Amino acid sequence: MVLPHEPEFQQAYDELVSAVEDSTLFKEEPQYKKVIPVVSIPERIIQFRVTWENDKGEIEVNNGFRVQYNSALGPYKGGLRFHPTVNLSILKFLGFEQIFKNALTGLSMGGGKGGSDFNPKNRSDNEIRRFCVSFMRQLARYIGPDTDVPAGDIGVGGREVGFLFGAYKQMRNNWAGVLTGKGLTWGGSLIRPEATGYGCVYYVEKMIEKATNGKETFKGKRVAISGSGNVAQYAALKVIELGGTVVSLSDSKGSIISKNGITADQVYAIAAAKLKFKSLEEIVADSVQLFSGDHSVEYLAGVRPWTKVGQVDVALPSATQNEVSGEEAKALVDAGCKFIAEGSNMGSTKEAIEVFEANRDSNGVWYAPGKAANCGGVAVSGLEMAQNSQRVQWTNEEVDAKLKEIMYTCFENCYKTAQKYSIEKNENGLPSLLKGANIAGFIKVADAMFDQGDVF
Amino acid sequence: SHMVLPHEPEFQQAYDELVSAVEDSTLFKEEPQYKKVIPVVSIPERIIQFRVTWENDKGEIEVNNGFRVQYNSALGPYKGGLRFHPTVNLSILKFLGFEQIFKNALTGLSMGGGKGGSDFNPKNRSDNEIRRFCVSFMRQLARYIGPDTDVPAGDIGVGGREVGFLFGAYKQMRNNWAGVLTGKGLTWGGSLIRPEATGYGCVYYVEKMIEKATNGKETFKGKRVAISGSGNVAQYAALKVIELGGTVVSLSDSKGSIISKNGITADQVYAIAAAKLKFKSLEEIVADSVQLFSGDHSVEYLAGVRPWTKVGQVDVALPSATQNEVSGEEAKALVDAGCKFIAEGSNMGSTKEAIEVFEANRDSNGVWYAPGKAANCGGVAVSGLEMAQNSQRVQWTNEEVDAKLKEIMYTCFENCYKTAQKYSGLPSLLKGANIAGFIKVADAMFDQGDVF
Amino acid sequence: VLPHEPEFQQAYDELVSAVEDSTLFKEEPQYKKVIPVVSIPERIIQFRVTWENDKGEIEVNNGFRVQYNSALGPYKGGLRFHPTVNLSILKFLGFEQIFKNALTGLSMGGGKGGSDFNPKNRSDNEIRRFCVSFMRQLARYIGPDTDVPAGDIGVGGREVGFLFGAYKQMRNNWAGVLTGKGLTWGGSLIRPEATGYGCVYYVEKMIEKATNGKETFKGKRVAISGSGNVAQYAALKVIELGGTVVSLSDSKGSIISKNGITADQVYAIAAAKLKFKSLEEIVADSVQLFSGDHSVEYLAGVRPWTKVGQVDVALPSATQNEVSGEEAKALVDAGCKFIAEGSNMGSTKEAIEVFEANRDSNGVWYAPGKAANCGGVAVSGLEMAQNSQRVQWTNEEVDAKLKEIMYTCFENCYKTAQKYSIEKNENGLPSLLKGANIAGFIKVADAMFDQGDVF
Amino acid sequence: LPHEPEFQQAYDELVSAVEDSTLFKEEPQYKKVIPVVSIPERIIQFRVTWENDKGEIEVNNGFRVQYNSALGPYKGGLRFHPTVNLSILKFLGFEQIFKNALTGLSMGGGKGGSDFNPKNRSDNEIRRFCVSFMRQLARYIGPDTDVPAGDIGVGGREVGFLFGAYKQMRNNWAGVLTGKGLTWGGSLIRPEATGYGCVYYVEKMIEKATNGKETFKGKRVAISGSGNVAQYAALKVIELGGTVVSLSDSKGSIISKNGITADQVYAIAAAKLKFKSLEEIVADSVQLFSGDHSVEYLAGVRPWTKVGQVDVALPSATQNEVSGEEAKALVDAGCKFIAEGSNMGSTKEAIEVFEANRDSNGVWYAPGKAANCGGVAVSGLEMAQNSQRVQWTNEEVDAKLKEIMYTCFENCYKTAQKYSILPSLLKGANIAGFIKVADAMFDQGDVF
Ligand SMILES: NC(=O)C1=CN([C@@H]2O[C@H](COP(=O)(O)OP(=O)(O)OC[C@H]3O[C@@H](n4cnc5c(N)ncnc54)[C@H](OP(=O)(O)O)[C@@H]3O)[C@@H](O)[C@H]2O)C=CC1
Ligand SMILES: NC(=O)C1=CN([C@@H]2O[C@H](COP(=O)(O)OP(=O)(O)OC[C@H]3O[C@@H](n4cnc5c(N)ncnc54)[C@H](OP(=O)(O)O)[C@@H]3O)[C@@H](O)[C@H]2O)C=CC1
Ligand SMILES: NC(=O)C1=CN([C@@H]2O[C@H](COP(=O)(O)OP(=O)(O)OC[C@H]3O[C@@H](n4cnc5c(N)ncnc54)[C@H](OP(=O)(O)O)[C@@H]3O)[C@@H](O)[C@H]2O)C=CC1
Ligand SMILES: NC(=O)C1=CN([C@@H]2O[C@H](COP(=O)(O)OP(=O)(O)OC[C@H]3O[C@@H](n4cnc5c(N)ncnc54)[C@H](OP(=O)(O)O)[C@@H]3O)[C@@H](O)[C@H]2O)C=CC1
Ligand SMILES: O=C(O)CCC(=O)C(=O)O
Ligand SMILES: O=C(O)CCC(=O)C(=O)O
Ligand SMILES: O=C(O)CCC(=O)C(=O)O
Ligand SMILES: O=C(O)CCC(=O)C(=O)O
Repeated sequence: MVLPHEPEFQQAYDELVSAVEDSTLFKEEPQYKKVIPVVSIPERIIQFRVTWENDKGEIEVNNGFRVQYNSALGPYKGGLRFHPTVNLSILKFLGFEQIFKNALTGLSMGGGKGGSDFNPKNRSDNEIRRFCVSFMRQLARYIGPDTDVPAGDIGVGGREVGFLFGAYKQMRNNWAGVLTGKGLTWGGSLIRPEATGYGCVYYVEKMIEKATNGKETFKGKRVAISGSGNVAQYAALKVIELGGTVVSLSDSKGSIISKNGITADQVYAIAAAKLKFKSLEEIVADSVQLFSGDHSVEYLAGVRPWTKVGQVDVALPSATQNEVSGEEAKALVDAGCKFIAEGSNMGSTKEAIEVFEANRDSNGVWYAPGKAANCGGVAVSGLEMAQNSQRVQWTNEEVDAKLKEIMYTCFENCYKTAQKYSIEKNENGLPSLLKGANIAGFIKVADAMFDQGDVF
Repeated sequence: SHMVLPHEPEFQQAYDELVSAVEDSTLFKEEPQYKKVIPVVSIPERIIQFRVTWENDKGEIEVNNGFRVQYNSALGPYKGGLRFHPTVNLSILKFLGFEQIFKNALTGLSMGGGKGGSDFNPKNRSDNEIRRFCVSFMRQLARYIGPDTDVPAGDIGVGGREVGFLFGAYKQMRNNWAGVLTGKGLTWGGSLIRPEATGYGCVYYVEKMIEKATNGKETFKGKRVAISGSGNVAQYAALKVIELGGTVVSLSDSKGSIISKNGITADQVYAIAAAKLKFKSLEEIVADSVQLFSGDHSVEYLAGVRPWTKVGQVDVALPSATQNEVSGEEAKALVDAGCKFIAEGSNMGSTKEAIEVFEANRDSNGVWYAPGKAANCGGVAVSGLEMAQNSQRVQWTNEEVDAKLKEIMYTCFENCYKTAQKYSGLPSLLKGANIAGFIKVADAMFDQGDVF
Repeated sequence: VLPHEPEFQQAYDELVSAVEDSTLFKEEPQYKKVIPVVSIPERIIQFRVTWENDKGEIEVNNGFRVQYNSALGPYKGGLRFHPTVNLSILKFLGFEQIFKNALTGLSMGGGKGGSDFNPKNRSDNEIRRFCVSFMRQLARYIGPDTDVPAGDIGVGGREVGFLFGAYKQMRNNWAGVLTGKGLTWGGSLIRPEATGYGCVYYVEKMIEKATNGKETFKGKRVAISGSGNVAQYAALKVIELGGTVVSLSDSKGSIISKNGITADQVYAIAAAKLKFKSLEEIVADSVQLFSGDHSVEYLAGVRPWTKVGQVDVALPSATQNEVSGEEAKALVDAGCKFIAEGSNMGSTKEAIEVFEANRDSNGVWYAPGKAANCGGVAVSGLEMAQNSQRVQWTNEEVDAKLKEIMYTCFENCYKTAQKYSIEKNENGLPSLLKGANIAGFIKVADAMFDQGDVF
Repeated sequence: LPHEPEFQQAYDELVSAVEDSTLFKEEPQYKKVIPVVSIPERIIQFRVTWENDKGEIEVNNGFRVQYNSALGPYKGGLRFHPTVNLSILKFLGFEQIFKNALTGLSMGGGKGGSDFNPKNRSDNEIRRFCVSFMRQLARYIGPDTDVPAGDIGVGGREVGFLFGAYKQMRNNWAGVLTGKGLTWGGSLIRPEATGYGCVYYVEKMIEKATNGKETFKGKRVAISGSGNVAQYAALKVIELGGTVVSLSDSKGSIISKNGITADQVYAIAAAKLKFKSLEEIVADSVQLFSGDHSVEYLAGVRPWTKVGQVDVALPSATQNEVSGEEAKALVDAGCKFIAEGSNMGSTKEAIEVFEANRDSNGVWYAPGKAANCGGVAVSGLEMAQNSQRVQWTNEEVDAKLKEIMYTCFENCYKTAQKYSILPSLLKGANIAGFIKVADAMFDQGDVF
């Protein structure tokens, strides 16, 4: 009646809260009970009209948001999303996620997220540029390299980051790390494109190693991936590089499934075309030869790939929120899936997580939440901030190694934390990475909040 | 693409009222360019939400949500009050700021549209808790306001005490002394008619309404006036009605109404004001002052009831409490009781149904409704006069501010009347106010490139 | 351990004892909470001021700005360039300024600043370099809505001009950041005369109330100390009103006459003091003006109070602690019935004790500086109003506003002293000291409570 | 000028160290510097209004002295103690200028604090005060302007409350303060920094004085105070094989002969966090301070005279905590090495005694601005980590601290020798810092 209905935010909130209460944490230190109703209310939200001009010279209006959620661990850090579904609820769920994700990267980065209900698809680069300019001119006053460092997300990539950076510099007359994901010649980092997907696959590497005592790797594993964006493209490429077989990709209109695995050239063509806002249907149509040989793929319109891949070992939802239903989760378990890790933010529904966790101690089915598995993107963003602040640019190998080490440490932190605060430690079984990640992030943020007087 | 925007019923009510007043006129046909403005002006230029953390008297941590909606800055810096009330959310404050744009436009002063507040509840709370909350609030807010950017003021739950605490917090954070807020204390930049402003202005507007409706043959002399609420607006509306020879037949608050038949007296309003400063109920106020409410000026307290149906024959109604406090049925009850003049002291005091009833009785039973964005604009007008006094480094006399308020209210009535007639018995002041304010704001937005 | 600050403690004790010896804390005890808050300045700024003299050598001085209280408005106060300047003196001055400004009825906070830099007998080039250095250290912390300084001892129109230029060069803004500005770049017309004219207007109202309009300044002997802006224009107003100015003084000696100092003598003193001349040197340089029927006796190293015989009015207009208890007794014995400070805290506690002890018996009426000399800051506030309105008022308009401000101040002192007196003598003069202190304190304290500065 | 005895003490010490040398004769331009550098660039005093747990209004004085910024942004701690006044903070900031100069880092001089007393006060009252203080102060500091830190009465808890207040007012997350928590931008050796650095400096002192024939091995070391400086100086002395014969606090001293143990220091630290006296801590943990490692508590007395034969003395408590009589008592007790963990720990009389016995009895005195510069050095290393957006390992920071302290020792020795007439480490440190700061002031046009 008073508070507005914000279901996605409430979903993320409930996931974290139920992970924290279902543990020994409040018993061992009840002071943490004070923290939940404070950290969950954002330090600041900024909504603004974004007025711009389309190619016909008509006036267009969209809503722009920047949610600066938590700054205990550092300046606000988070991506920007341009998608017609964007509202305060979605951005609140994303920023709440981001707080504890950033806590898991071990770098000094606060939580935030922003975007607009602007729809960039099938739009000219001129219209995108005008909207980014107007948007950043509305936002510039409230961000800065020590205050709030946005980046990309759905609908926001290198092109959009470039337009935004230029607009910011024209308004504020500063050249600094006000954004991450910048171009390599004007302050970018080398592994930032690959970061999220590579990090997800590294995290699943460590998962597999722990689950099989080093007896299995990504070697010969069937991997079902959703989405076809930055996360999905580079997760697929790393799975291919590590000897797995990528059996699926998807987008907003359908899925593509193969049985022998998607090839790297196919991912490259998909990436190039997705830059041009092509559907997977249109790309399998445009490159008939490339998607028809021994590496042919079947395009299934209107369907998510989880049920359409048969036996599968690993599942990497890498598209959007709530893209794995309870039904799809049960189907994955029945199809032999033993590793599910979100490259997307809150990719799994509450029901999917219930299924995965209920199959954990019995079928060895191991689920890792996005705030742990996909934190490589913000991790390498923070590394870009480090390079910018140091006025240096690191090599490919240096950033990749730091990314690998950050992902592995995050896995170990999830595992050991889940063990430390488990109510009944079922030995010969796998501890909850969900609970582990949520509790580790919460403890770090809450300790810092106490220290700084944000809670008492 | 579906159901993205959050549910904001109060904002949509204000929006629909203004839009339907603008569409049902010759305005879009005579100049269709105005059609471009509705979807731009209706999206606020800027909104700021912030956590307000404070400490209660036990040393416990309390958390509330704070908002400042800076809606439109075409005609001047953002101008609007602050509301501390447990119902506060983005929707209510958006409706209030959207209203405020065109209200401020009707005052003829250079004032943009805005509004703010928090779901903090000050009722029965110590002045220490109020002070701590105001400090935390203003510390989160100051960075975004200024005497040339955004000049907040009071509203429900925010009066002189809260404005003072907020001003102190602002001065400590920003190290400047200026008209960053209106409704300030007289010794540190306030104006003399600002407390009285809203109710006095409502009564002045209804003065001009009655004069036009009766060709100067009737005044407030001997009129039965039903007022709701017992706050700043209602108190001073009642006092002005008394001074003008009317009989105030009712007041109310969140728990019940009080009704009289000889009229409420000025001493009764003074006692109610003093007691409401300490968060007393009207029930408790008639209990605590038995002598004052029992003679020929006795009052009956009706718990849980609004005064509209409980007053018998009534000539004028001044809802001066909150939004949506006059139902369609209560509007019919007023019409049946002979009510011919209705002017909102509160913001959006009438439901859409009540406005439909009054307008449907306009040409036939001569029932004349005036919306809040016209009638209660005296408060923000005298706020702007406070801003002018601050900018000039002067303080005006009682009569100077009272006269400027009077002329602004009368000019507002004349503008509503002429505009209602120009784009169409008694003309609809609802349409008049909405269209006049809309035209002024939209011309300024066109001139400044906010719309093209 | 608190540092020794005698001048500040003097002003503090004066105000505190005026408020305690009244019905005030009985009528509203909440005010007791305000004394230990308001008496600690909101902010103090100390800074090194490095400059270059005419030989091209580096000189170093201390610069201060004490921003004491901002409840009633932005910090308002003058700047003093004098070698005795330290934090203690400026704290007393800014503390004074709080309640003085409160009495002017304008929106003005309390503050004061300056430097131990000594401008006497120094070239205009050295003064310009020092003003530039000083204002560049200070500008970051002042502004037309934050802190509006002006002149004082050692700082006049020339120094205000250099300061305004340096500020405009650093901050790139043209606004009322200072008062006492030149007429062509944002100044006001009565500001030079303001303090002395207002002091004499206050004594006008004093005489009127004390004698039921039967006496005026007509035919009164008036002893003035000092020879600066306050003293010059107080003397000119006394002359214009038909009185006889029997003395002036400076840091080296006094000048005494028996027919009264003339306006032309005052003009010459002003012109020569602009060039840092002593009274000895000015009576030597203009022998023609100081030798006829208007001859003058120069007494080196002496204050004029004991050296004038019978005198009716005394206007100390030079510096702090310039009337000792002995000089107060001498003035009482010489028949003085009106004493009003043109300088800030001109009288020692002993002198005030003498005057107050003779109030109800000999009708001897003392008015403190925070009431009597508030005309200067009042017209400075009017300069701020003119700048804010982008208008400049006529001579007569500002002079009239000054007169009404001074009269309002006297009436407030009188009525406030009577309202809260525990002397309760039907007959007798009420304490203007207590009146001014209590009225100013009440206004400032109410504002502090409203704004949450005290709770 | 107002009476400022502590500032004048520090000023006179530095000036007499510089004048009693060949410096002004070799290059007389330095004569212009003393009356400039000794006047602080800027001082900010402000009322700090706060609210106690009873809801009553409390008022205190807050100061920030930004003394000299030639070598970098102002760097200095914050002291909450009822004795705080402008004189004390001026003495500390004047010291800090040349201390920072000796650390070889880009750090100006400054110091601040309040007469607020944190003793026996609830964490809520401390948080409210820190909030009021930092909200009054933030406008004048910044990661490139003035980076405060802790001192007496201000530790990790207070640094946390202050950092929160600053971030809430200025909306920036950066290295505006040092001594921050490890999880929000802190450094790994910062707690240990000052005492560890003092002990490393005395390592090099002993080494130079005996040509490497002696170390801290088997030496009697008398420590005063029981705060951060004293705690970690004691821990480093223990780790290096010395015997800690004493500690002290504001109420009395504790003395033993078998050496203070690490567990005892840990308990003292935990209890001092709750504002317990040494009397109360030896009472509350009788087992830990009465067994084979028992300790004798002498109330109201400084430990220097109550420890018998002693080799090293580390005053680690406050200013003017070693009198001339106590200096003679230490010399007679066989002390040959004295290094101040506190700022201006020794009185003029104690320093005169030590220097007068230097060339004859080989007693070596090192001033605090050289010996205790490890704390501000690791503060600067925290600043470097923040600016780089990195956090270093324990070993990395410990090694950088060690090398900085050793470099400072060599600079003291070499500079004392270059301009003299065992060399005086006092004059060495003072002259090295003065030369660096003065050259920088000349270059930037602060002196001409
Ligand atoms: N980019 C980064 O660095 C980071 C991204 N993430 C998370 O990964 C997920 C995707 O990121 P990213 O690769 O950058 O996004 P992209 O814009 O690169 O692509 C997103 C993919 O998801 C699909 N998709 C988008 N919207 C919907 C929808 N409403 N319903 C169904 N499918 C949809 C898109 O299909 P189509 O192309 O047809 O529109 C596209 O295939 C998000 O949850 C994001 O927050 C997490 C960490 C960092
Ligand atoms: N103050 C001003 O200058 C201006 C005010 N207004 C409008 O006037 C109306 C009230 O103004 P104001 O006098 O300042 O407010 P006040 O706080 O002084 O009092 C408001 C009155 O309305 C009653 N009331 C408040 N909320 C509710 C509710 N949710 N349900 C039922 N009754 C309620 C209150 O009852 P109770 O005392 O029991 O809480 C109180 O009597 C608002 O619509 C405001 O926006 C318009 C122009 C300017
Ligand atoms: N100027 C203004 O607008 C205001 C001034 N006042 C107060 O009035 C007094 C003087 O003001 P103003 O006329 O403008 O100042 P000026 O600089 O114009 O002159 C001050 C006069 O007092 C003499 N004098 C100054 N200091 C001392 C001293 N320490 N000991 C002895 N004699 C001294 C000077 O003598 P000489 O120069 O010949 O050596 C000079 O004649 C001060 O107390 C000031 O605070 C109050 C209100 C406003
Ligand atoms: N902290 C740092 O990094 C650095 C510190 N220093 C200097 O070291 C000294 C202490 O620092 P720190 O350890 O952090 O402070 P702490 O507040 O942690 O403790 C200081 C110790 O000295 C005692 N003490 C404090 N004041 C007095 C006094 N007036 N008279 C006698 N004994 C007293 C205290 O006793 P009790 O607890 O009972 O009050 C406590 O045992 C200061 O002079 C400081 O300037 C120098 C370089 C850096
Ligand atoms: O790079 C960042 O700022 C965060 C990346 C991102 O979009 C996320 O973690 O959700
Ligand atoms: O600005 C003011 O005077 C209060 C504004 C307000 O709430 C109104 O006019 O309805
Ligand atoms: O003009 C001002 O700002 C103050 C004038 C002055 O010198 C004083 O009142 O002390
Ligand atoms: O460590 C710091 O940064 C402040 C300096 C200090 O406390 C000291 O060395 O005395």
